[PDB]
Amino acid sequence: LGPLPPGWEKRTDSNGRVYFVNHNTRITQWEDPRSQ
Amino acid sequence: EAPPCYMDVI
Repeated sequence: LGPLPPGWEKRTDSNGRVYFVNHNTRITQWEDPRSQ
Repeated sequence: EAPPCYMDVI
């Protein structure tokens, strides 16, 4: 539901686990920012 | 665990 907020990108690590990266703050996190 | 460091990501 809804686009990611600007700056954010969804990726998958080398084991297949989905995470989210915020290119403004250079933080990566497991949690979908749209859930927050 | 935590996700990769950004500087590993990019």
